[PDB]
Amino acid sequence: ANFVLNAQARAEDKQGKGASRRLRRESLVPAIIYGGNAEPVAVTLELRELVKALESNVFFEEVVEIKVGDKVENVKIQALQRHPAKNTPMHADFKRA
Amino acid sequence: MNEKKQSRLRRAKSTRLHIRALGATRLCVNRTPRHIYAQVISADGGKVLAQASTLDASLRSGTTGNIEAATKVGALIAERAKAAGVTKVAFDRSGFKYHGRIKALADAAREGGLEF
Amino acid sequence: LKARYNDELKAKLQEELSIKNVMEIPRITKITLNMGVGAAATDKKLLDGAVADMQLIAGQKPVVTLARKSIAGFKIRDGWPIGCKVTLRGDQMYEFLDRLISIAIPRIRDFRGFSAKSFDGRGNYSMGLKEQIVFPEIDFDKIDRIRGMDITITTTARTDDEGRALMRAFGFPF
Amino acid sequence: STKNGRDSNPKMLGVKVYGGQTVTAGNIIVRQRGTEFHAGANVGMGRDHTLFATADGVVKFEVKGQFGRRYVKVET
Amino acid sequence: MLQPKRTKFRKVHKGRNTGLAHRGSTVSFGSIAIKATERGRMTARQIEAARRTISRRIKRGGKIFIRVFPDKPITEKPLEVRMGNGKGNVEYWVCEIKPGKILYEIEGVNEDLAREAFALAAAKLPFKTTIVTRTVM
RNA sequence: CGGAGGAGUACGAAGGUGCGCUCAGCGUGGUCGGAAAUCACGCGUAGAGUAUAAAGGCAAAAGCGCGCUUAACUGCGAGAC
RNA sequence: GCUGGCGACCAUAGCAAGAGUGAACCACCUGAUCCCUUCCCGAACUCAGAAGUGAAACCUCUUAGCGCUGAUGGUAGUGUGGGAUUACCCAUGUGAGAGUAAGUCAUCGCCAGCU
Repeated sequence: ANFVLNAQARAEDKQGKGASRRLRRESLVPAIIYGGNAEPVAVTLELRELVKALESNVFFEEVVEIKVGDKVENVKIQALQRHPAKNTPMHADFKRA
Repeated sequence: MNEKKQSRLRRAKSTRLHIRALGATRLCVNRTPRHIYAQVISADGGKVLAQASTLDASLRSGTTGNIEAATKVGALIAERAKAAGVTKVAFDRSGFKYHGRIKALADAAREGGLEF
Repeated sequence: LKARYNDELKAKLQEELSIKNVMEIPRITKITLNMGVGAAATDKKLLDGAVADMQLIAGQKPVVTLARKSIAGFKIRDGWPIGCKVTLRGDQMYEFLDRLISIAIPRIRDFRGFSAKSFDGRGNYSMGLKEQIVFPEIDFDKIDRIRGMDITITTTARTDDEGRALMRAFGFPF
Repeated sequence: STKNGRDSNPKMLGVKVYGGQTVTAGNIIVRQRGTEFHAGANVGMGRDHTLFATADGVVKFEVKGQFGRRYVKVET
Repeated sequence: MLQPKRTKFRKVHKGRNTGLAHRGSTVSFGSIAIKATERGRMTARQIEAARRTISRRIKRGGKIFIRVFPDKPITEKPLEVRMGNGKGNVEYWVCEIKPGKILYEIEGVNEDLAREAFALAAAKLPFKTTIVTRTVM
């Protein structure tokens, strides 16, 4: 409840190198949700929201709610990719919990 | 412990691989302190064409573990292989020395009529 | 010995070590006699004398041992003989052991030489002695200089305590 | 002056016939310094580790055995 | 004057410096660090000068970790020699720098003093740099 | 006239064959005898070797022994590089 | 349902640890006459056999402890066309390595012997 991330679905036409670069130029961040008893789900997040969430340490230990459309996934942040030079977040891995 | 059996299999490997490379029907023999066994196996190495051993009823009640038993097993495997239709074979001693009971079995098979 | 161990020592060892199955009982497998007669290059005769001494001490033909790898520090090189050795099993080793225990110990200069320590940690015991005397061999007349010898007893005893128990049962001094 | 400046003539090693091709008995399949490939059914080995066909058929490459060796064979 | 104790070969090819620094771009020893944002070459003299400046500023109150080591030798022709006649003689040693490469980390000092020391060090370097701090991920 | 190394030999066995065998290192004990000789037992291990430079290889070991030997033959040679 | 022999396959299969089996088979085992053997030794190889044992070894079972397998997503690289020159960007096609979730204490064929 403390951390809520608003996301849109990332369809197959929004996957790959070119689509991801277009998204990051549009100031979005691709992310993947995986974990027990279900199939992986690809979503896109807001860079502003992600940076705001990462500024706080309790984000890395609490359970956060990712909402895409009506469905809601309760996940924990699992991995994060950053740009080597600019330190900007580039991709995120979330684990169902 | 286990070194004796591993060494015997290591000695057997070369002859078995050469027989496979030649593609001949194999006459494999096996020896234990109590019994002797012989099989005629196809060139691909998967199907047993014939077999004979002291475990067979005709020989089981005897001494079953000496040269006299080995000669009977050799004659019997020769008869069964001839009945099955095998004429030319390559002998496989399975890492044992070609001597004693193994030699007697081979000689009995040759007398029975397996050409090798 | 031989029959002595076969009839008697097995039972006492079984009771003392408290082992359920009979195959666990310590059994002395072999005895190895070695003279590491180095520097044979300079003379070429002491090795012959050592071979003769081994042949006299043990009722068997000794085998010379060649070096492995060539060492600059000594004068040894890859192929030439630098030692002499014999292995004993069966009746021969039992006879050697009984002769050792019976006569070798009194004929050493200083008693209490052997130690209840000096075990390999796996049930095998090695002892080194000086001189070819204390055996039924020719005396200082008709023999070359005195030479030391290593005797290693390899037994089936799984542990050092079992090896010591078997050794005490056979009656070796310490 | 320099102490370098030497090299040997090329040896033109390599695979001569690839998988799926048809061969005639005697055709060289692989030129190799060592046994990078091993001889399978209907394939012979020369004194310099050359692999050649001993029958007419179709070349096939595979990996087999406990050591993971690379094998080439000719199917008739 | 950092330099390998031994090398398998004396002279190496020029090569091409391309790509980003995916390895060695995270803070792993100290709490604060300086990392390059532009590619280039870093010489042993430059490394030593930056280290001396940082150590003098922080007055040896903490630990400095140097994560760059110059292992690539660079040759030069004697002077007034024509082209050819073999490769030149080894003159100095460099480390290849890609964007994201962390150069120095500092442990056990206040952040303000560390930033002052890093600002002093950056003026000695031939490429642009930035300051980073340890994060969870 | 770029960066690094080797060759202008050796061997009648160091060739053929049948049979047979696994290296190196370390830790324990054991006369001289130790950092390191030889003996005995164990632990993880190809890091050994391959006449010689390097590379590609090497368990049916292509590495290492023993007995007998001369195929280190003669005439060729489908087919390929 | 167990035991032995020969193969397919070559770690999801292996290694390690714990446990279990002697009716048959196997293994250890007894002896060194004759066959045969040790650069010495019946240790190995070989022969003649059944007083013992399932201890060791081999097999079978259990364990994710090492090892091995391993996505999805993203990143690196890259063919073609265009734009720029520290060597990157765009369109299109392709797409690792590492890491993450996760999986694994194999799966089959022929012959013979017991219950």
